[PDB]
Amino acid sequence: QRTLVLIKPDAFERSLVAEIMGRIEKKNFKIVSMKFWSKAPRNLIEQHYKEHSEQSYFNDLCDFMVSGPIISIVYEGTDAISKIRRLQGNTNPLASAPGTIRGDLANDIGENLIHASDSEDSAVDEISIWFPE
Amino acid sequence: QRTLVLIKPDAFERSLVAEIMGRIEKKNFKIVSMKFWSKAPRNLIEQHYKEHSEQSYFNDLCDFMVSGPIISIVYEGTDAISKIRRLQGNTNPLASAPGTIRGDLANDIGENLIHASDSEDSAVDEISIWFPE
Amino acid sequence: QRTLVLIKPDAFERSLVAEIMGRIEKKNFKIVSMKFWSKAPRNLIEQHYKEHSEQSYFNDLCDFMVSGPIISIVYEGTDAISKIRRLQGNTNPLASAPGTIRGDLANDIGENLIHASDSEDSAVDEISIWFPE
Amino acid sequence: LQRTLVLIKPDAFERSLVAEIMGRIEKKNFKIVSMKFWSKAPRNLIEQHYKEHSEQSYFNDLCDFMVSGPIISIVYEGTDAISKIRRLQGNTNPLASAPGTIRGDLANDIGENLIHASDSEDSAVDEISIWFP
Amino acid sequence: LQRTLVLIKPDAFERSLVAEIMGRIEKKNFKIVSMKFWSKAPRNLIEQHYKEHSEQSYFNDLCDFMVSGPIISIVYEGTDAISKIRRLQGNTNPLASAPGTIRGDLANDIGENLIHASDSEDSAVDEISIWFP
Amino acid sequence: LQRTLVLIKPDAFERSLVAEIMGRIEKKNFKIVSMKFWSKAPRNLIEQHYKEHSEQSYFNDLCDFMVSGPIISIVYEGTDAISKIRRLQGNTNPLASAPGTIRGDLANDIGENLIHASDSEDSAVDEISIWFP
Ligand SMILES: Nc1ccn([C@@H]2O[C@H](COP(=O)(O)OP(=O)(O)O)[C@@H](O)[C@H]2O)c(=O)n1
Ligand SMILES: Nc1ccn([C@@H]2O[C@H](COP(=O)(O)OP(=O)(O)O)[C@@H](O)[C@H]2O)c(=O)n1
Ligand SMILES: Nc1ccn([C@@H]2O[C@H](COP(=O)(O)OP(=O)(O)O)[C@@H](O)[C@H]2O)c(=O)n1
Ligand SMILES: Nc1ccn([C@@H]2O[C@H](COP(=O)(O)OP(=O)(O)O)[C@@H](O)[C@H]2O)c(=O)n1
Ligand SMILES: Nc1ccn([C@@H]2O[C@H](COP(=O)(O)OP(=O)(O)O)[C@@H](O)[C@H]2O)c(=O)n1
Ligand SMILES: Nc1ccn([C@@H]2O[C@H](COP(=O)(O)OP(=O)(O)O)[C@@H](O)[C@H]2O)c(=O)n1
Ligand SMILES: [Mg+2]
Ligand SMILES: [Mg+2]
Ligand SMILES: [Mg+2]
Ligand SMILES: [Mg+2]
Ligand SMILES: [Mg+2]
Ligand SMILES: [Mg+2]
Repeated sequence: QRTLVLIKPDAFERSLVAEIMGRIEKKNFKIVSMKFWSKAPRNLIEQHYKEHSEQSYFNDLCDFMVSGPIISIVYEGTDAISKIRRLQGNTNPLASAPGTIRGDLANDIGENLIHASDSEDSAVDEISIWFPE
Repeated sequence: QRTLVLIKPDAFERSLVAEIMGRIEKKNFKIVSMKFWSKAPRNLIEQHYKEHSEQSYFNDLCDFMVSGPIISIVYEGTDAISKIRRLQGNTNPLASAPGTIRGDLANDIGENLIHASDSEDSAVDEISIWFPE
Repeated sequence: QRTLVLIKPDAFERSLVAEIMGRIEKKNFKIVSMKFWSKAPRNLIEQHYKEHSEQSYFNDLCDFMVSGPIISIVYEGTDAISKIRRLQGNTNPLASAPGTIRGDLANDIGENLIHASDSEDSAVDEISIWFPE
Repeated sequence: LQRTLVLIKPDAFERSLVAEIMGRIEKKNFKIVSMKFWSKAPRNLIEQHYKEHSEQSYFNDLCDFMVSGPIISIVYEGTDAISKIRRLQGNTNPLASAPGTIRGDLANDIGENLIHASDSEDSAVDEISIWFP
Repeated sequence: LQRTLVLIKPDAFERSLVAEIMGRIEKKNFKIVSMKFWSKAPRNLIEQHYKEHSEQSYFNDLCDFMVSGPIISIVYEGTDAISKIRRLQGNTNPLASAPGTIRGDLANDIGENLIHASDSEDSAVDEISIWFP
Repeated sequence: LQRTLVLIKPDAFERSLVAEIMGRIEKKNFKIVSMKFWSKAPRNLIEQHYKEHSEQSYFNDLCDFMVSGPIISIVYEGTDAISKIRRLQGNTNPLASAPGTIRGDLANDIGENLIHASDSEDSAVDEISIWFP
């Protein structure tokens, strides 16, 4: 499987980019594609998060995602989608488990360091958004 | 919220002080106050652990807590009390989860490296004990 | 208690030997005996895994275990058997928890870095296999 | 303020040291301003990158190595980035690279040495225009 | 056996490197004998600390920086603590600090350089009496 | 390609630095070819190991220290293993061992200095035949 991961602007701000990538790297997942964005276009962000367009946090979320750089990465591995989701940790700081990326490093439900596709369907979708080629 | 954390004498003995503080630091909690005690007065210890005065381990616990230095720290952050408790890990070595401080580092129910307040009520209480000002 | 741990050939291949040993070392378990095997004899491997002789993976498993070096280690500590099992993590990569050795480092149900005895009975047994003296 | 061109070499991918190397540069507070992942760099880019070495005995082996796995090309930005990152990198020769340097700690071969860093202002501008034209 | 005075500078807090720096000194087996957290050090303590620099061009900027965030003052104890910790610290100038040193690995500015360490026996005694009178 | 003899000294066990030290050599890509755990090395092996020092003032204290806890004897293999691992090791004198070296980062005593490494081809062959006859 291939999954789409984003390193979010807060990781750059907090100098955690290598930390997060290294956790996935140490689990033996392989980078298939990678793009550095000094600032992602808002439209890309809005597409990526289209399922959230009616949520009260939608605009703050979009602002945050264009507030700094992003790295988009396609990772490949057996069951990569579910596995990276478990490494990522829960969105909520009251739930993300110590040992996960978010459990160890993130303290906010919004600024939470990392995106990972949550299903095969959304992976295909998100990979096409960030890597249309 | 603010929570009271103690680095216990075993952390000093095992050179784990930075390791433990760094875990909390990496989760983005801010130090509000901090005190180094070369040896905490026994009365302080007894006050801190007053709810345990009738337990069979009470005296050994007090002896341990004055057996070496302690750092008392007030940490501040959203939901800091519950969050630091989860990072800390369960008291019992048969239960504390890998990824938590105790799960990774502690092997004894007594010498377990770190105290953290378990509720808002006890936080206020413990902060007043270690930082009466 | 004493438990038998094997560092498997994949750990050597991936340069993870110190990483894994260090996790157990940091939990304060003591090495009682240790043997380095440039290649374990197949018969030893087959004895170690005798309960799996009827599984479809038995032969591939034996081939893997002689494909590179192994370190056998006897660790000692209170409840060392169950504790090291929890640090190890589940066999299945879909289940092993971030924070465990396998959850963090292993991505395959076969090549999973580390063996640890699962009970007192099997510990005694496995210790006698690797350390017959 | 300067920009320098870094390549993460194919041995870094093979040995799972990508984040380790990027992390050392990150902790030194250098900022990524461009980055491209190459599953396999074109021979000609490599030969152009090392055009100074084209008549050297090791040229063909060097170019072969450089196309034997993925690379990442990165432009780093910071005050005196060029000399400072050269210092982090360490000497080409494993007999001379100091512990604490990337190569001193991690590399054990004069050829397979994990990282390229531009060695001057002029070469930085040249290399940057090769990888990011 | 000697005592030396270390300050963790405000940039360390900003960049979440407090435990990282303390940890390097801890792993070298130096013992904390005094420690005080300052949410903001008094200007006058800072000016007294750096009184030697009072006529230097950078004095006002230095003092401003030093009161721009928290600091920790620490007295470390050990055999030849003064010269040894100075060695860990690394050169003031980022063009000269060796990789493997605190500043060589972590600092990228001559001013914002993370840590102060007493540079001699006499200055150690002076500085210790400033921060711990 | 060379082989060198390393001893992990009893202070490494006491301070839980076994994996830390082995890990530095591992990351440098040196391969273990022999390894033996000694819960307590025989006095005579130690005295033979250091026979060059037999008339030195520190000999008895050195031998006493060396039998005061476990040691691991390891034969490492790699290109120029002898000089390269000596470089990792760092100077005997804590006034001289460079940060980034094993001793520079970790050791704070001329006697208790964590690791032995053969210092030449001839001494490597001698020491290897002592520990692995
Ligand atoms: N209550 C919420 C939920 C999500 N969000 C943001 O929206 C993104 C997550 O929506 P999601 O439910 O798909 O969460 P993840 O898959 O990112 O865990 C998060 O990563 C947050 O940045 C938020 O700011 N507040
Ligand atoms: N069975 C027990 C329970 C607690 N204790 C000690 O008493 C303190 C804990 O009591 P507690 O139930 O408040 O535990 P924590 O909040 O520290 O996890 C522990 O940190 C131990 O040092 C003990 O020695 N034996
Ligand atoms: N479905 C399976 C189950 C086990 N195995 C192998 O057989 C060994 C495990 O059998 P086990 O159930 O005793 O697992 P652990 O105790 O090693 O977790 C594993 O470590 C794998 O190397 C496998 O290759 N495929
Ligand atoms: N004697 C040599 C010199 C360089 N080389 C290789 O080709 C590159 C030589 O470039 P260089 O001399 O500019 O060394 P660096 O600047 O990469 O340290 C090195 O990175 C090695 O990969 C080699 O294989 N043998
Ligand atoms: N040229 C300089 C020299 C020092 N400084 C600052 O003021 C302090 C100078 O003290 P120093 O020369 O005793 O340097 P260290 O002993 O801190 O390495 C440094 O830590 C810098 O923060 C500066 O900003 N510019
Ligand atoms: N002045 C000295 C020199 C060495 N020694 C000890 O004995 C060994 C001396 O051997 P050496 O001079 O060959 O030093 P290394 O090669 O171990 O760095 C050291 O590892 C110290 O443990 C000492 O205690 N005092
Ligand atoms: Mg989602
Ligand atoms: Mg409690
Ligand atoms: Mg089993
Ligand atoms: Mg060059
Ligand atoms: Mg100074
Ligand atoms: Mg010697």
